[PDB]
Amino acid sequence: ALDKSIVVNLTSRLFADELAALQSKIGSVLPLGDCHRLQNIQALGLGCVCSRETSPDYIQIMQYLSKCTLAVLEEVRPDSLRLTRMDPSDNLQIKNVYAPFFQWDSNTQLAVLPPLFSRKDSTIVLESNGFDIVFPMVVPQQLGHAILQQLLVYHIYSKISALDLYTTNVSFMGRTYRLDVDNTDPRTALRVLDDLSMYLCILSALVPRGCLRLLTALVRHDRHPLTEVFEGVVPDEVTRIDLDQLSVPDDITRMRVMFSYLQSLSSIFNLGPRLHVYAYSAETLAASCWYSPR
Amino acid sequence: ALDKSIVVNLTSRLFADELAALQSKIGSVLPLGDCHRLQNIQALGLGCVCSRETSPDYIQIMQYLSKCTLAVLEEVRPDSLRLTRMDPSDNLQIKNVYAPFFQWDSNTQLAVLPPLFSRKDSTIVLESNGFDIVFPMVVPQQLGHAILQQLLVYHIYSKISAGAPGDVNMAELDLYTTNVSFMGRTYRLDVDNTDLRVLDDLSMYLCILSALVPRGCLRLLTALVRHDRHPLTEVFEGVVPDEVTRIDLDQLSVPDDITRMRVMFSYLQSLSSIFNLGPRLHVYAYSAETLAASCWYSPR
Amino acid sequence: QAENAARLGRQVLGLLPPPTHRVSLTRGPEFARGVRDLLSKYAASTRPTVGSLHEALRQAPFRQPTYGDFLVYSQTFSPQEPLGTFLFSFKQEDNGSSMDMLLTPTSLFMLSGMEAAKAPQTHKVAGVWYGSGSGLADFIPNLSELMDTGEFHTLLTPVGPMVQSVHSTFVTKVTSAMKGVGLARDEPRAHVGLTLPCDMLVDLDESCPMREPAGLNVTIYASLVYLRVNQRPSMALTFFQSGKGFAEVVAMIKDHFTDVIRTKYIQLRHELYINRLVFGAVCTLGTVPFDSHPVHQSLNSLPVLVFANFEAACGPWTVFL
Amino acid sequence: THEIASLHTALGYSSVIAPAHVAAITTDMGVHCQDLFMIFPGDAYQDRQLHDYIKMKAGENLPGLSHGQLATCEII
Amino acid sequence: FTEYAGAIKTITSALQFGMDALERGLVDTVLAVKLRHAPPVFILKTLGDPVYSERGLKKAVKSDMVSMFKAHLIEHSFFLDKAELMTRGKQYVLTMLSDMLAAVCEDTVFKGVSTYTTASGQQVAGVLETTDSVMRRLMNLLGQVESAMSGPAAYASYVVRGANLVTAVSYGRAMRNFEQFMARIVDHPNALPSVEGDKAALADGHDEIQRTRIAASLVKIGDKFVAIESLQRMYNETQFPCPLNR
Amino acid sequence: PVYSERGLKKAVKSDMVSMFKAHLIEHSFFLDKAELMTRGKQYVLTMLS
Amino acid sequence: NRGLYTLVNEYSARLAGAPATSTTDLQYVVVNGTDVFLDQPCHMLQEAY
Amino acid sequence: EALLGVYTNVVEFVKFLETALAAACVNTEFKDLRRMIDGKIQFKISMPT
Repeated sequence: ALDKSIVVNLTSRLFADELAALQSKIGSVLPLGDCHRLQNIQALGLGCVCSRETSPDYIQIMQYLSKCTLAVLEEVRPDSLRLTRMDPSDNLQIKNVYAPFFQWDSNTQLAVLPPLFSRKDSTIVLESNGFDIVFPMVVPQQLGHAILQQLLVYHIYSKISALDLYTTNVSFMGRTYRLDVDNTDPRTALRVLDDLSMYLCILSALVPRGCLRLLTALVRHDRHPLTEVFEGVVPDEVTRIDLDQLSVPDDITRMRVMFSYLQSLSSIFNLGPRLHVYAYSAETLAASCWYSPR
Repeated sequence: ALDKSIVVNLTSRLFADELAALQSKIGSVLPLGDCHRLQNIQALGLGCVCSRETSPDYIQIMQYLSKCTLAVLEEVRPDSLRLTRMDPSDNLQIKNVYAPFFQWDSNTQLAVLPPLFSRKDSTIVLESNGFDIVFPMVVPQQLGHAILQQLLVYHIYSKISAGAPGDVNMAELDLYTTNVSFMGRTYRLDVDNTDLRVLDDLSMYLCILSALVPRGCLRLLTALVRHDRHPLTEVFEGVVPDEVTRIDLDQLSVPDDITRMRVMFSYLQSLSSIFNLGPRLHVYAYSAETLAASCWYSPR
Repeated sequence: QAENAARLGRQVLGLLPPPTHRVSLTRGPEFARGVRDLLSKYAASTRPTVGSLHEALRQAPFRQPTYGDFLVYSQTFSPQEPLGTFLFSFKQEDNGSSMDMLLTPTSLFMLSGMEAAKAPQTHKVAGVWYGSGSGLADFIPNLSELMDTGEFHTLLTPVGPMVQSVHSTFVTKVTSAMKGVGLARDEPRAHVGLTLPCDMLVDLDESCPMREPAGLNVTIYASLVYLRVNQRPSMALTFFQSGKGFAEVVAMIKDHFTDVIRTKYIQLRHELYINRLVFGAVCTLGTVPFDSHPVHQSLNSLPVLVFANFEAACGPWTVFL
Repeated sequence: THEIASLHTALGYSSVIAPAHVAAITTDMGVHCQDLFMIFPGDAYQDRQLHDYIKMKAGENLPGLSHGQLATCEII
Repeated sequence: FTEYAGAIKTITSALQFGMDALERGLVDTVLAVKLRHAPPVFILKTLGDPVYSERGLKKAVKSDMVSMFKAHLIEHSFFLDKAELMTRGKQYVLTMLSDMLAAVCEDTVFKGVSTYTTASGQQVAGVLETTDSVMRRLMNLLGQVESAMSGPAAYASYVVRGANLVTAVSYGRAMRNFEQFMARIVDHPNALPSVEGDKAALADGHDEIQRTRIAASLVKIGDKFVAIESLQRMYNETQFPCPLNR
Repeated sequence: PVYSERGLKKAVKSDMVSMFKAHLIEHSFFLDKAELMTRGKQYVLTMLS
Repeated sequence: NRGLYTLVNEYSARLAGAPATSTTDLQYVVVNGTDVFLDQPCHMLQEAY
Repeated sequence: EALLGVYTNVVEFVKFLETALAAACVNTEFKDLRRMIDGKIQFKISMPT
């Protein structure tokens, strides 16, 4: 049948320092540019788009990540790096050594993200060859979304400033985290926001009137656990739109268009290629999964 | 080369009455929580997530179906059921026994949706094990993106009539929602308004958007003035209503507005995916007298 | 005469799905000898030959597509085609016992009715396969109203390329392909690729370079745009070839159709109909492998691209704007 | 594929290359000078009407070249 | 039949192409190993003379060498091109190419080993390489006296058989000739290393290789016999650039 | 083949034209140039070989 | 700055900083180290002629 | 009209061992080279005074 193997030639013998970090991460996922057996080291890193002196733009880096093929390491010999390949759709072992550690189980779902917490921890530099190698981060799909949710909010509220506890902290059950923003190029993260101004004001035009009248009946006295956003007071805008009388066949045409544009919001909140894990071992930290196509 | 077969064993023998209901649907598509061949009863329905004692859900089922593996009945032998495994992009055969009866045609796209109708149409209760198996609601995609919509509108006006009688006419509400037109044909669905607790979560989410979206998009327009503005956003200022543009954003403070905008996006991606992407499959041939449709399953 | 029947003893027992790997435990570790295609590194010698590697070539992957059999009026499907065109199954209501309606992209250009300068090549060619546009408009009377409320992208199910078509006077049989590489009927051991007219295809990745990564995959996308010309609703179908992934091309298609968004939405400062807001849809016509060269052709002229090793994998219609 | 282990036995240097025979000059020794407008495009004068004037007085543009592959000069 | 047997010819000619595109890989990478360790003449020549390094590399001695790296590059570079315009001519090349020859450190462990030999038992010193344009120049100025050499017909084996495999599996090392290494320590101790006895252990099986008849070009330079090979035929039949052209 | 081993780029063709000029001016009517040189027969032989 | 024996070993195998392109219209810097064979004796000697 | 011949190149392979380049090398056939990690050669130099 099909083989999958990439062995990487390298022009200098690696030091014992940098080999100890590579021996630590023997099971890891890093993307690379071309589909061949032999390969130069300048394609193995994710740092062809994310270098130090270049200001990184994590949306464009994540935009970069869906293009490339993904690969898993097998051995780290002191001359040649040896990797295995991931093709849709193939079952394969994957092992998480990833440093901001989360816990998985059987029947979980994953995604691949650029490093958004600690670049210095998740990237090792190679002083022997002069080229650095950048590792992406694998995240379950709930936090896979919820970090991108915060980074889109952040570029909204850095432009208005032309403080940090509300904008830079990704929330999760049990833990809070710090996003890495010191030097970010907003221009590729703002074109996504440029399309968000397109979808969101169209959705403000076709608003169902009955579903506005539902909140005027709800949030004044009927208090629920998931309506604490409004804090018990109606917004001033919602009283203005509900002056019209209700009729069913107006909203039937509206709610289908409300339905059809939420089909489009998949395309702007996309992750990378997804990973549907069926079996995960706990104490071994190995797993098994099939790589999804883009 | 590869072998696939899913054989579920039981603890107690079946009754003679319950065997005729499983022989009624000898072809179907069950969900199945595990990939291995030997398995216990508690996963092969929707009884693992949805039950009578628990509150009925829509979204936690729709989170479950895309994560779950599908399987097809081949032969029912007491007590050991015999399912067949579904593969990514595999050709197999389906008989279409689902209550109520929607008509299948070839070259339609099958969309697996959770059952939101009455109990006796959906499930078959196994009295020997005391566990409920639940067959999913297999509906073509254009119906499945429309059979949900008119009911979800109907659930909203049920909440308005229970709070205030004068705003909703029942004859206006019933005639426009429970009658569904598709393929030139009509379908009068079972309303079950005898007491729709399935769609209460979606009735919460779409409304919380509908107040926060026009509050949201005003701040997102004014914050993005550039010399490098994308030129299509100049056009869409004419689309927003004029009443929307007259919000005084000074009333909500900055610590309130960060909570709103994170609430703004976090519902959007959780609500978009549960309309969009479930286990969805194609059918290339159909025969009405045999009621057998050859299919093939496309994951994601 | 049984020698002819002995041929079917060879070919049918030679061409089967591979059986399930099931060996009883009392035989022992013989089952490891029954695993050959998972072995993927064959030994080489100083002078290797076919007799050294005839076992190596014998294991091959299992590839068999699923065909579609359509019974079409001979008026709608034009009787001569280049045997690799793309198709569509339009569906309104089962009125007959078995009659089906199929749309080539040259035919859907005729139901559209757009201006000549949008596609300056196919307008001459699609004007001679058919009449003035009323030969096909008689079957769908709702082509004015299917464009207003925007239901036309919900009624097309993309099928794939042709394989075979036996033509009669009134009824034309069409054998289409799904799931991948359709086997060519007339030429043995050949494979039918997907052919598009050069006018309808719009490439997406094109650079000076002024670097993009390689891959194994590039995905042809279908598009279909609702617009208005001469104050009359009409559609516009374009194709795309890109391997950028779905998160980029939706933003890239918006830059291609910028002017079409602008010239329409000047109208709705006056009249705002919620039925009019729906604009376009994008399907996924299946993957193409990387670095296959699309080869130009010429037919009658009409330049037609071709894609070797095409495989089809249909997707939903998602409404972009 | 085929893999090679190659070592160097000699302590001292065992291989000596040399310039032997001149064949061609490709540099062409042209007196074109390098344009610093291209290297540092961001830095510009305060009056943007005047910076478009000095740029007019200095200046892919060549479709052909006769004597050879042209070479840049500097100014110190 | 002629479609079948015309198909077995194609796949062999695709696969004879497979092996013989890998034998070019040897001649590429071996020549690529040499050029990584090949400094030019003007750097190495003044390091060849020991008369400056007798006093040590002091602060002043490094500076005086630098003026001789400078002066040798200005004059004697492109040495074959200057020879056409000099009155001396043929002697000037013959001195300078021999001055290249004596600058090479020939210190090799295998120097006593019997290896590639000429006719009549004389000894090959080394191999120079040119391009095709320079090869006809040096062939005119210098005679090709033998045009024949002997050499090894096959490679030599090295297998990890025997007690090498015990240390390979259990430990992580593989001894070079463990049976030759074992008898020196425990079986035949306290013997000083004698060259005429060590050479049989230093031969490492490069003796007992069957000799053969190799066709190549030779030349006579002083006391040393040099072989001349220009590799453009293995590079310009495949239309790749040559690494000799710098 | 040492000249066009890269492919006939725009930098190679001008090197190949500038040698058309320098060979037509210097070495043409080579049997007429050899009637006055000091070397003589070497100039004919290294032209004709 | 290091010892000259190390600089001889580094002269052949390490294509040093800021090289010039070949066979292309203007003097660009080459970043693709797969092909270019240039040897520049201008760093070790620190001169200009 | 007529075919007058089908003329085809034949690639004569050139073994590395039968080049005269291989006098500059020592060639040993080594069976399992993927198994080896590192090779190592040790010199001992005595220097009398």
